[PDB]
Amino acid sequence: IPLISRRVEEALAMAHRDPSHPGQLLRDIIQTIPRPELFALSSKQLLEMALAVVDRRTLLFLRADHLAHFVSCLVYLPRDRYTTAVRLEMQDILVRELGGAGIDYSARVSESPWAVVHFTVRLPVDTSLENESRIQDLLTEATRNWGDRMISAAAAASISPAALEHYAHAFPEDYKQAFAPQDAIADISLIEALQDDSVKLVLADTAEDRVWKLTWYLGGHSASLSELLPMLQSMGVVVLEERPFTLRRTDGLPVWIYQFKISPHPSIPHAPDAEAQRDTAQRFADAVTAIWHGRVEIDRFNELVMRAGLT
Amino acid sequence: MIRRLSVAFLSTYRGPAVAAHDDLVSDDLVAAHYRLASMRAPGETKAAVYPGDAGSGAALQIVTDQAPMLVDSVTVLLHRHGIAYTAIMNPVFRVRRGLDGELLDVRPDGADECWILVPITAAADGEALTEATRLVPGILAEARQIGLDSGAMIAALHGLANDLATDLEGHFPNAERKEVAALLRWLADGHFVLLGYQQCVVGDGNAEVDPASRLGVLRLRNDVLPPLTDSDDLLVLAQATMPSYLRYGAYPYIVVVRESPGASRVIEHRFVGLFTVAAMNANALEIPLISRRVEEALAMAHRDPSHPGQLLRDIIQTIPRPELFALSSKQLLEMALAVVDRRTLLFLRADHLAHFVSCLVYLPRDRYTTAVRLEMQDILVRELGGAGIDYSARVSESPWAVVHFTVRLPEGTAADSVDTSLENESRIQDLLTEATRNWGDRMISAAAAASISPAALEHYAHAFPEDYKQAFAPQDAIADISLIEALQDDSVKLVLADTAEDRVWKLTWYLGGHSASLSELLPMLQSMGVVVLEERPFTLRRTDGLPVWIYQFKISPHPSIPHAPDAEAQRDTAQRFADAVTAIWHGRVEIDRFNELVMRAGLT
Repeated sequence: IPLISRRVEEALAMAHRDPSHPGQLLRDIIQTIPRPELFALSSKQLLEMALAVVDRRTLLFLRADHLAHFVSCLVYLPRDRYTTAVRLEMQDILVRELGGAGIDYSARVSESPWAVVHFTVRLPVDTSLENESRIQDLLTEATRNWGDRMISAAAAASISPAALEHYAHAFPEDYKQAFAPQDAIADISLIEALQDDSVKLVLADTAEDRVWKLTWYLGGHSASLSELLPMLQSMGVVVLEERPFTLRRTDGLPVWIYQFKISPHPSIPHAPDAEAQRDTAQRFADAVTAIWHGRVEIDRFNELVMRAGLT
Repeated sequence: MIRRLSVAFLSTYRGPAVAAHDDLVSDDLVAAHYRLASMRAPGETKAAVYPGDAGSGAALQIVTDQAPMLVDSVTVLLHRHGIAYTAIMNPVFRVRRGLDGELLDVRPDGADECWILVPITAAADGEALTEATRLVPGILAEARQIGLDSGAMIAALHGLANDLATDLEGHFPNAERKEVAALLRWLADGHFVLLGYQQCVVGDGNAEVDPASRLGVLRLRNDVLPPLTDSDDLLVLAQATMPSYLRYGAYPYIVVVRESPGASRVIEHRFVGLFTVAAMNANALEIPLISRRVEEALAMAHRDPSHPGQLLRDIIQTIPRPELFALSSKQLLEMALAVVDRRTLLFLRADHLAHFVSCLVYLPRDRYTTAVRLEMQDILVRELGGAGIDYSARVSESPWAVVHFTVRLPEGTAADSVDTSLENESRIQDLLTEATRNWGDRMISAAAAASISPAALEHYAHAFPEDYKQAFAPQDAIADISLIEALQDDSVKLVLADTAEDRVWKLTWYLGGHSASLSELLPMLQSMGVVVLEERPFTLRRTDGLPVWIYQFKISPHPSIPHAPDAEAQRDTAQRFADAVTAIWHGRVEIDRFNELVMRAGLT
């Protein structure tokens, strides 16, 4: 294109001027940039995109077309972080937060640190820098692994950086895929809280009715499925399912976790208030801890804890 | 006195920003490098590690002659030695010194000296730091020698080019003399940079380096390189064994031109250097020799009526630039048809030297990850026995991603122990096909040999939950889907096998229609005298929408339970067990340790 080659080499001059900035790098960076908008830009408005390189988070730019049937969207993010997946969620988060009726992209990746994609959103225009930065983070987290999001959540925690770094890779991959980055904070706190051959139990109510989630932390030694449930069965609650995990602590201590989806026997009374459920759960934890430690015997007498509200 | 120097350092501080400007640069660091430059030498490159005081972290300081690109080579030494640097500052100073080495004045009459300081974060290994401090002077001297011999190498190039364009001496036996010369002048036009230059005389298969013609880095490197020209080749591209610490990226490329001034005397002009960026993306037509073999093979292209011109033309334009010289249009035909035949395509070519294997891979865009880069790096280093691998990442809107891998070979290896045969070429090429494979696609591929219905295949392709994907293998999917399809309402099927260890067994329990709690199934299994060690659950939706549950059991029998004298005995015991447990689930017996007799006396 005649005019295009012109401003191209125009900015190419400034490009090869700064010793860092490499020619064909940003050249690639450019060739993607779709064709319609190519005319409104002056090489000055090129260098603007050029000197936008002279700067681990996502950067997003928006500009309502003069027509307002397209939103020219442009995203910035580490190279090692892009996947076609992230392309999609950003496409979704772009089509959604912008209300698109169609979206296109031009993929642009080099040795450059940040990947570059121009999205054009088709409209059937809140381009304020207010709304601009908000969605910009919806891509920040879209790029986030689960380990980095974990660590970021514990950034607000007061835990030791050394422990944070060990548990960053100490957490096994099944835990990564069967949890959320936010659950990592609570889990690591409870893990750090353990002793040798200790036991801690935390009971909460799952998303449905008369179904409860019970997390069992074993501090030091694994235990079979075959001995722990007769303990729990002696509490009149029907245990529905369990999911196990194992890991190594900040001190190298192997700790086991058992997640329990359970439901009580229908004859077991409900909770009149969240206060009653809290007391019942606390007494249960004391009683089950005593059962694990051998302080009582296993029979349905223990069920009275669940029926009469006894310790 | 101290303040003037700290000013010019910050005036060039660039990001690897300008905040905490006095925190990075203290007058203590100024003291240190003035203490270093207190007694220098001409041409000297004085390096010194200031370990850091109470405030600033570790920081290095250099004093040397203003030579080209000292800063670039500095940062390359950094990253190639894993040295985390927070800043970087290159105030060069007009200095006039005495005749015994002492600085007399330092201003921004006399001589230009670059004074460098870089603050290293605290997180730095002492030994890598010391290693780089040692490396500094020699590579800054390489830089200086090139900055001196720059015009010289420029003119050596211009002169050999004029020779090739006007080879009346018969010194260059080849028709492409004029194209070779045009390509040399094209590289000279900001398309290649010259590190060193050395002529070499060829005879008896040995190349002896002519030392007077040496310019640039090869003046300080005793690196005679072997004969790089066969008889016919007027021009050959090799890759240097040595890291030019002078810029990031691929190891230098050695251009070689073959001259013949007598009937018993060959002289190899060798220019070592590297490829500029604007060059490395120039349209493949603008290169003289390249356009030649391009249209050469284009002829054969438009000859076969099927094969379309610009199709394969596109197919080509991607193909990266370094390897473009070893291929002849004959080897172009193969490259084009190799690419014309959702699969992985891999190309190999033993370098003339055989210290590098130029490897090139093709695969869907949506499929690449740094992960897959690694496994392919591993599968490339392994199956090729590499001692070092590099890659250049190349991705666009184009469907297939492109990466050139250069595999570094342990010096002392020949152009023969390089099994670059197209036999071994396609085998590893698939080690990448599967490397790219998801687990769903690998599953489906495994069932491609199965006789199951395509509709069921498509439903179970996404019906399988993600925990199943991550806790299984693509091959186990075939057996699992067959057994799932085999279920009925509220049915039960049990399959018993032996795990990888001793006296530990794996039992898979398929529940066909309704989930069951952990609390009722084990007293069944406990009544079989085997100790149940662990269970792992899963749920999913069938091809007909029927929810089916699976329970994996890692179990072990009571020690009193007898072993199996043969695989036949274990098979019978497992079959009887399955019948008995099926009966237990269906309520056909009662739960007590009498059932244990099945495991002890071999009873039904």
